[PDB]
Amino acid sequence: VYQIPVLSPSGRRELAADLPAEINPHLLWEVVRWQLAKRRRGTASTKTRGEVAYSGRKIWPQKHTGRARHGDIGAPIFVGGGVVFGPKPRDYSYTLPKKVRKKGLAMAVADRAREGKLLLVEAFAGVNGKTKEFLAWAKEAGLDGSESVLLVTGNELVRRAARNLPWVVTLAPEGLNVYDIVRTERLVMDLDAWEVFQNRIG
Amino acid sequence: MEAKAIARYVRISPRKVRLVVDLIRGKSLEEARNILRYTNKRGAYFVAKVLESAAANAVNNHDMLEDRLYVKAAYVDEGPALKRVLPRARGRADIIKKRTSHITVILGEKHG
Amino acid sequence: MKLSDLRPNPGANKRRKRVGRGPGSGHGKTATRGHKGQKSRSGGLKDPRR
Amino acid sequence: PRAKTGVVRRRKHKKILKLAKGYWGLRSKSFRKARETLFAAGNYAYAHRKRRKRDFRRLWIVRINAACRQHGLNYSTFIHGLKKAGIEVDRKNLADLAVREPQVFAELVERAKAAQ
Amino acid sequence: MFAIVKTGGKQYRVEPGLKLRVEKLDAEPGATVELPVLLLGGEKTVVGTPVVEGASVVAEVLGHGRGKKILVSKFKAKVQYRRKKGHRQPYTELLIKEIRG
RNA sequence: GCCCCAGGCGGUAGGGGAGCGUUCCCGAUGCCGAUGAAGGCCGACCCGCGAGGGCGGCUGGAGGUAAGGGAAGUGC
RNA sequence: GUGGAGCCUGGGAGUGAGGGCGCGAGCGAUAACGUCCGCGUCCGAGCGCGGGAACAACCGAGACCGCCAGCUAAGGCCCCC
RNA sequence: CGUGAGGGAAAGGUGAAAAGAACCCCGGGAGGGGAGUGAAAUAGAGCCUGAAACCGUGGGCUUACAAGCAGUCACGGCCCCGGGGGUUGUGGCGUGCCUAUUGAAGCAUGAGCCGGCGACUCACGGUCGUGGGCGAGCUUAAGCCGUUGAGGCGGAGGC
Repeated sequence: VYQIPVLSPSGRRELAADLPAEINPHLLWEVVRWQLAKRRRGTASTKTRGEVAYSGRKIWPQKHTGRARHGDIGAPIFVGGGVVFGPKPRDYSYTLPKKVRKKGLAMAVADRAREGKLLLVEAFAGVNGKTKEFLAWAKEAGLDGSESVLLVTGNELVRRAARNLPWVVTLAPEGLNVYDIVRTERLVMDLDAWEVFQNRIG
Repeated sequence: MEAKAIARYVRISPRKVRLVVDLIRGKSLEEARNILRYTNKRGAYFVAKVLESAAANAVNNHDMLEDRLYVKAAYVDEGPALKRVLPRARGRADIIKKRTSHITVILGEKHG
Repeated sequence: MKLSDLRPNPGANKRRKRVGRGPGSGHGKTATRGHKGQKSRSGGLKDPRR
Repeated sequence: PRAKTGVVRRRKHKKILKLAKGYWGLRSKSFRKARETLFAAGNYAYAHRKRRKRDFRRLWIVRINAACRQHGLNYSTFIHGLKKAGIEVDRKNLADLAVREPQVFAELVERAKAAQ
Repeated sequence: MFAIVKTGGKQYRVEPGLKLRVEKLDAEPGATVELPVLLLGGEKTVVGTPVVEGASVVAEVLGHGRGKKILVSKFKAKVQYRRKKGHRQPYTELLIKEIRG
């Protein structure tokens, strides 16, 4: 359905290609919320009135002191006292449904693809592990740098030779995710990563 | 021109010395000098030193005619109170505020 | 479609019902708990089901 | 994340206080007393909006009643006349005529007793 | 020559060359309007009954404004009832062009 | 059919809806910023119904951060 | 009889100290700003508005807002007003 | 602080650089004024900014026959900015706020004022609704594999 450009020394081939023809933006929204959620450290800690380092001794008697009634200074109402309902060690991860993750991933790829910002690649004959290699390639490959592009492939000589690029986002094919696909204007993949993509939406 | 001297951090009640300083506001310099010299008030001394000091500043530093000098405007800001404890009856303690005062004198050459 | 275009469906997400934030919210001074009573106290009632 | 009060509380207090400029004593200095006095000033503003109309109507009936009594008839008689006389001019413009147009208002009384 | 007219359920004494705010009329700025004249006050002091028969004033609208923000703020006591409410009553600023007999 | 038609609009407990603002994540290797950020003081100026927002003036001297979403130690 | 009417199905409630007034009763002393009920109303929650001088429930009347417009309600029209 | 076991504080910030103010003057000194350093010194060490409470100092209005929950409406006067802003002399109206109450202006409770902290959450289950996915199917946990912010596998198990 989505005829995909394929750069190579043999010119520009294409693919058909099968993708979800319709984009459901709410779904990609939910999936991105998933990825961002589950990668939170959740290290926000506090100290309740039992966790705080004070004592349990009543500061002054209940009655006849004139002062207002209080228990321990560690209570949440004293400056220095513990916090009520403060954040605790909390896991924000959660299992988003697999059909939803896979489906939404395919829908992101359909977004950048059907919007022309997808570019599979057959090979990286230019790049050989040095950055300027990948630069002169990419400009040679029809790229300026204004398009933050998601580069996906299994060639560590390529990814390693293009990490330092600010406008390039490195990924091996396994790390393909909806979030990074939305982060980038244009998307680029190797045909092998194309295959693992297909198998990942099998 | 206006000269000015300031007794910054004068250990004395501000409210007390304000009564003194409010007695020489708008006076000629000689007048205020004499009035200070014979006013039965502890603050009158500090007002005196600040007064003459302001005269020296008006003469040497700002170079004003000492004859036309008068107290154009003076006042007493309050300073950092020194908190001390007064042991009161039955164990309880008070906290007296040994108040410090800032004195400001401001001199002009009255004309005519 | 970039990230700023990602929005949940209208109503897919929803605010909470924050209480004790004054009279303007209408949920103020009581957190809906009404006036005095065992149910209004912190911790609340016993098992209402039983 | 913690969200301390920061700047919100201070800005709100300064809002209320700028509303409270010109109030006696702490009512223009303390945010609390300022708030309270602003409540009373709000209800007063409302009720006195609803009041001022009745008030000026009272003034209008007063002045009109005087000017009409300078021509023999009283307020109720004049009103009854103009009402019968098929005239719709209201208490405000009647008053302003009686103070400004003794001859025009005089003509109004003319049609007024003319109503009888 | 003045005259009392009516607009927005109100009665205004007016004279030519006068800027007069009224209710928010429906008329483009620069447009002109003839008005119901309650009474012609002047030499031929004719009394509109209830309106002057052939007379009516002409006034080109100067433009629609919004009154100063009246801050209507109700408050009940001991009930947690506070109602702050901005407000700006629109108006039609006018100029008395003339008074047609 | 954004506008017109009719009707309604006191309000506690309470139920519901709709927004404002605070800290922090994405936007952001971005953008604003010494020609001055945040912050403070001031405005009779503009926006909003309001929560508030701009904008302006002075202080301040170095951070701030959009649209659009998310998460709360969120409004005294 | 189209009404912020009705019914059903679900979620969330609060309320479960009421009070005054009228009427019909009990108790009481045919006393109580009393108590206890029924019918109703108002307040509660309408200490928003006019009158009753002042006054929650008595009389009028249900406060979306603005207007330096008009007509009335109870109540008033000798001055305050 | 407590015999003691034990309780338990407050308290950060100049400046890029001390360049930390020589020296003069007043002063017993302190402190101050000059000078000087400095981008800046109301950045001067009691030091980033510096709010409010509070305190005073100058100016504008106003006030000594006068009644008041402090306001609000009108009018007038004055002053200021150029139609507005400040003050209120008069007249009208007007029983603080919160809670708790049938009922509070209440002579019921709380609060001296200001500034800051301060209270409906989280987890895991259930139930209702809802936004989406799939649908007589739905769906994974532990763990495994990967990056080291990348996810996938994992059907055990549950409904």
